[PDB]
Amino acid sequence: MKGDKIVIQHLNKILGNELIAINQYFLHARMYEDWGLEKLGKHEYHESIDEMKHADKLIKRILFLEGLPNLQELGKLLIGEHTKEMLECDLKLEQAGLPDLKAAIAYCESVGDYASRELLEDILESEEDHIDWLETQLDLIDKIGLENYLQSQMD
Amino acid sequence: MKGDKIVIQHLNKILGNELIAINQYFLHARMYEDWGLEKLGKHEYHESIDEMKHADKLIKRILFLEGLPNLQELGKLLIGEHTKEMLECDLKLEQAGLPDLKAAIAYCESVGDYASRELLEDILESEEDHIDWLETQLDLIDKIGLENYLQSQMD
Amino acid sequence: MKGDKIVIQHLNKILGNELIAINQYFLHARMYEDWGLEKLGKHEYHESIDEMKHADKLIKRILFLEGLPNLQELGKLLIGEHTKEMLECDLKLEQAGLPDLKAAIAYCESVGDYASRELLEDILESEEDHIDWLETQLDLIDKIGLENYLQSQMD
Amino acid sequence: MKGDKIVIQHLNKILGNELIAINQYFLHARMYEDWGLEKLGKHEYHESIDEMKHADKLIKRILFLEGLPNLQELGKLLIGEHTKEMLECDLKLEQAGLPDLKAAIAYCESVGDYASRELLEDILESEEDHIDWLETQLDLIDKIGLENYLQSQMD
Amino acid sequence: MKGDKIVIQHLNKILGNELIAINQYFLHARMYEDWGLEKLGKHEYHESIDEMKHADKLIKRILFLEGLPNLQELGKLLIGEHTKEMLECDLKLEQAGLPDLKAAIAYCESVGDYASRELLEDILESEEDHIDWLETQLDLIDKIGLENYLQSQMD
Amino acid sequence: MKGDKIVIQHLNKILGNELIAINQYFLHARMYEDWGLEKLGKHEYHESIDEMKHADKLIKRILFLEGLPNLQELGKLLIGEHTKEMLECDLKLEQAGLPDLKAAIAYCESVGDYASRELLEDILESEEDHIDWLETQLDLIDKIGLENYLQSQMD
Amino acid sequence: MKGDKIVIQHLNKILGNELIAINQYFLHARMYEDWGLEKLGKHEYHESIDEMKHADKLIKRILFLEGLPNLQELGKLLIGEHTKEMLECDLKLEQAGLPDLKAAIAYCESVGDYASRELLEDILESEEDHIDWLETQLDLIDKIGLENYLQSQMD
Ligand code: HEM
Ligand code: HEM
Ligand code: HEM
Ligand SMILES: [Fe+2]
Ligand SMILES: [Fe+2]
Ligand SMILES: [Fe+2]
Ligand SMILES: [Fe+2]
Ligand SMILES: [Fe+2]
Ligand SMILES: [Fe+2]
Ligand SMILES: [Fe+2]
Ligand SMILES: [Fe+2]
Ligand SMILES: [Fe+2]
Ligand SMILES: [Fe+2]
Ligand SMILES: [Fe+2]
Ligand SMILES: [Fe+2]
Ligand SMILES: [Fe+2]
Ligand SMILES: [Fe+2]
Ligand SMILES: [Fe+2]
Ligand SMILES: [Mg+2]
Ligand SMILES: [Mg+2]
Ligand SMILES: [Mg+2]
Ligand SMILES: [Mg+2]
Ligand SMILES: [Mg+2]
Ligand SMILES: [Mg+2]
Ligand SMILES: [Mg+2]
Ligand SMILES: [Mg+2]
Ligand SMILES: [Mg+2]
Repeated sequence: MKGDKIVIQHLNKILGNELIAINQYFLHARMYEDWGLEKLGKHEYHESIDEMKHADKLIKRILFLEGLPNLQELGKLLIGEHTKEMLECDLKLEQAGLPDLKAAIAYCESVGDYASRELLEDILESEEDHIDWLETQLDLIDKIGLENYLQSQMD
Repeated sequence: MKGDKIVIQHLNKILGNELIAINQYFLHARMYEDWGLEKLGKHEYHESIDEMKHADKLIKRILFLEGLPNLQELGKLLIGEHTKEMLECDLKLEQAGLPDLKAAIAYCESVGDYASRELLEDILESEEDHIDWLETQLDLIDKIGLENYLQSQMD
Repeated sequence: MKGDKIVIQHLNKILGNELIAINQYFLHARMYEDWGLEKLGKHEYHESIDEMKHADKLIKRILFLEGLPNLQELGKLLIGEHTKEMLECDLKLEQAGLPDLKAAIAYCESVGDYASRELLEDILESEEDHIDWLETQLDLIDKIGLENYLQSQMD
Repeated sequence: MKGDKIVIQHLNKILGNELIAINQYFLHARMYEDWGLEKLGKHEYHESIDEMKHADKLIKRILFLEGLPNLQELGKLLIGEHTKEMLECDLKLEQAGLPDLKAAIAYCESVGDYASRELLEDILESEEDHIDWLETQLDLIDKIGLENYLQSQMD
Repeated sequence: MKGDKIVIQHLNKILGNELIAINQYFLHARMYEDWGLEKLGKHEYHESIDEMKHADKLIKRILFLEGLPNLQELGKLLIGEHTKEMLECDLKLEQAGLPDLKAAIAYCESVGDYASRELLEDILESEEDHIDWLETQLDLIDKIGLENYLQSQMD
Repeated sequence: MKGDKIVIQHLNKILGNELIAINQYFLHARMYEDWGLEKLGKHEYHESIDEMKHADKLIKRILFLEGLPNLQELGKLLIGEHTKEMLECDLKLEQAGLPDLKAAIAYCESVGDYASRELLEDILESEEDHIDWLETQLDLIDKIGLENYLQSQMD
Repeated sequence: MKGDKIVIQHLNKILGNELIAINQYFLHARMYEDWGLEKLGKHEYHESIDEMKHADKLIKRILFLEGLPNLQELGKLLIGEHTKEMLECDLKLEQAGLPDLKAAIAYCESVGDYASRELLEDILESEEDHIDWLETQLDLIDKIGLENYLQSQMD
């Protein structure tokens, strides 16, 4: 079904952000795992798989609207070197993506592409959950201390 | 069956206390939950459903005694900002209420409303348990330390 | 994540509404239960837990948006003395509440707080169903008569 | 297998009636359920489904006989405003059809379409059961009074 | 609950379209099955049912909104003579109604009937799925040839 | 019980028809089976066991009516050499028999042998089904092509 | 454990190749599925999930050898517009990656990094299966024909 050209661009924009979140979280995930931070690793891993599913939904939607998904452009990944940093990189990421999503949702409303809007709304709801977990981890670190926090993430 | 007017005034009195407890603990529960303090949040949550059961019992008792339950008044809520403060507020709350319960059990005895006395006695035994747990946490905080005590409340 | 101050203000207001419903429906529930009107008390009981869930969702959303939930203020409960009056009071409360829900959804739209909009929409759809049942009963009372209606509610 | 032009003409006619029954009963079913008359609702709902299986039987027989089903035209639709009237309108229709079926069975006999006859015969027996139930409901209203009948159709 | 006259007017309009879908899909389904194309028949049969659930949702909304469902008027019916055309007539219908759903959701939003909106919203997502399947069948006919496509729809 | 002499002559008549069908379909079945046309062979096989059941019914009916079943005469067998021919032969066979069945049902009616009429009516309804399937295959052959139609009959 | 700088450069290179395939196979996969070619889509999907696992194995190896996995560089994706081209694009990828794996294995052998060589041999064996499958589908297309091949890929 022929979709809106500008709507397809927003979708590709959102898709671009997702592909980045995918590699960054996967790498981070395997890093925690490599440090012996199993709990932290398993959670970062799922965050990765979620982003993969977001990418999947977007791709399918774009194909349905008769557009061309763009998996060719990979933006700058924000890799960290230590836990507190990695958390803050994922946070910067998730945040930087909110303006694009709300701008995409707002555009779909304006052109009557309500299904795409519901799609982006779901993903959005999911992005706010990640942002929440992340903030919580950072607060937890300041509350119980890096040593205790990292001990809690082993196994 | 028409009950003693003063006994019902007492019941409504204690009822207002519980209603406060309900709100205070539910907010504290969602706050812990929100800070990622799983354990604390779960306990405070139950303490809350507990107070609801207490309120429920009094309501029924009042209704039976042919009085009018007062779910209209809600006293000051002692909301803490950080864990130790929140625990102290709940303890202070559970203690300011005991005198009233005892003054009520004492009264039922004086006018022979033995059944209402058994109701309060039960609510009472629970209250000394809510207080027991609370006092325990406060002492743990001083024995293992806040950071350690918080850490252990995470999962 | 810091949310819109006006959105949180809206949310907090709706929270007060729910808290009112909880108490009103709970009293009505125990009253029906107290008159031997099992069916009615059972339903009213559920309508009450429903409102408790609503309140819980708003609280959590408010906390996430980093605001202070208000379990403190409690509005005027509309208590009835007889079945028909009790149904009216509840319908009245559920209706004098919609304008606020809609004014809030509309607001979230204006500031792009789409996730809060979804929260409100859900409880909104639930509210129209509470209103449906209520109206359904009121009309029923006039179709089969009060005596028959009450009889039906006993068992 | 080419069948008699006139036999198919009857089949087509019978079919229009079913399509009418379908919509009419479907509307009464939702109306009943909208008023809170579960018992009446479910029955009208199933009767609606019954009429759907009837139409389905005809469409197939017609297609097989190499004719063109006319799902296009829909005749008058006796919609009622109250139970009593809705029950009567459903009985008028359920009767205004009998002749057609009876008339169609006689026709099939005269031209040797025995298979079409037995098929109609079946819808015919079923229709006499839609009528028995309807006439019974109306009589019941007399024997126990409207408000009583309704009270029975609630749950 | 009294709803907006214009919103109920849209709902009523949307409802007519579904009733058409129901009949057109049901006829095609029997035709397919009559020719021996089981797969095609089974799918049209399901799409026929889907449309019935759509119409049922509207009817309830309309009744709840205190309007009068119009099961009476039935729009024209795009009947096809062969698969290729039958598939096209069904795609046209699904597209000649998509705008209405879009036009209705926009209306509900402008007058605050958020509940009706989410209801149309769903039928809408579903209809984009009916359309995706139809477009796919047509494209498949191209890529593999009518004879192969039909051969694959047999068993 | 002594039956009508003409009714029995009819029964024996139709009986001879079935016996032919039995042989024709069994040979056609083993021929398909032999050509590796699994599906066709299986269907033709059942159509054959069917005709056996028909013959069985008539035999019993004749025996009851106190007549002598004639399994002695066997008419011309229409054996095809290739698929389409075989289908046409079976169709031609199933059609030359219908007039006789109808002429027999008609006769039973005239002499009041209603039970024998029900027997024929059933055999009749099956016959229009054997014809339905056969006509379907012939049309499929012309829609997807012989090679394609044969291919699909292999497994 | 510190690994050989060049072994790591090789590992990073293979990783880059895997990362390309992931996206190419995932886009091709959703494309087949968007066209209704379920068989093909499901296969490409799995081959894509395979590359993901491959990349995962390398990421881990690299982290263990204390190097920095590079998920930032993304080579040129070869995306086709129709099945045959898409199959040829993936085959080209696999082939263009074979030299690099063999080069890497050979280097690990020259510096005593046997565990890294073992890992690579495994991925190598997996890559020859993808190739065998791709070459086979292309041959299958020549033996039976695009129309038939595509039909076979439908379900
Ligand atoms: C007049 C005050 C209230 C009364 C009498 C009341 C009573 C109850 C009762 C008896 C239950 C059943 C619990 C069980 O035994 O499993 C319940 C459940 C619950 N209450 Fe309350 N409640 C009150 C206020 C509140 C408030 C203000 C909140 C939130 C701030 C709340 C939130 C809940 C929740 C979430 C549940 C669990 C519901 C579920 O089972 O899914 N309640 N309440
Ligand atoms: C236009 C108004 C119609 C409405 C509102 C309606 C509604 C429904 C609903 C809600 C169901 C049950 C769906 C499920 O749970 O699976 C149903 C089933 C069905 N409908 Fe309709 N329908 C309509 C018209 C028709 C017509 C005109 C036909 C035939 C031409 C038809 C034939 C059927 C059949 C065969 C079933 C399945 C029955 C069974 O499984 O026992 N419907 N319909
Ligand atoms: C174009 C980007 C990618 C897309 C669209 C994608 C999509 C997916 C999807 C749909 C799944 C299934 C999710 C589930 O049901 O659990 C999956 C699984 C997985 N992905 Fe990705 N993925 C991508 C990139 C990656 C990358 C870059 C890696 C690793 C560096 C990766 C590693 C994995 C793993 C390990 C699994 C699960 C494997 C298993 O099933 O055992 N993915 N991916
Ligand atoms: Fe995401
Ligand atoms: Fe995210
Ligand atoms: Fe510790
Ligand atoms: Fe208590
Ligand atoms: Fe307590
Ligand atoms: Fe509510
Ligand atoms: Fe409510
Ligand atoms: Fe009927
Ligand atoms: Fe009927
Ligand atoms: Fe629809
Ligand atoms: Fe549709
Ligand atoms: Fe036979
Ligand atoms: Fe036969
Ligand atoms: Fe690979
Ligand atoms: Fe590969
Ligand atoms: Mg939504
Ligand atoms: Mg926070
Ligand atoms: Mg009493
Ligand atoms: Mg035919
Ligand atoms: Mg008969
Ligand atoms: Mg109503
Ligand atoms: Mg398409
Ligand atoms: Mg004998
Ligand atoms: Mg290490």
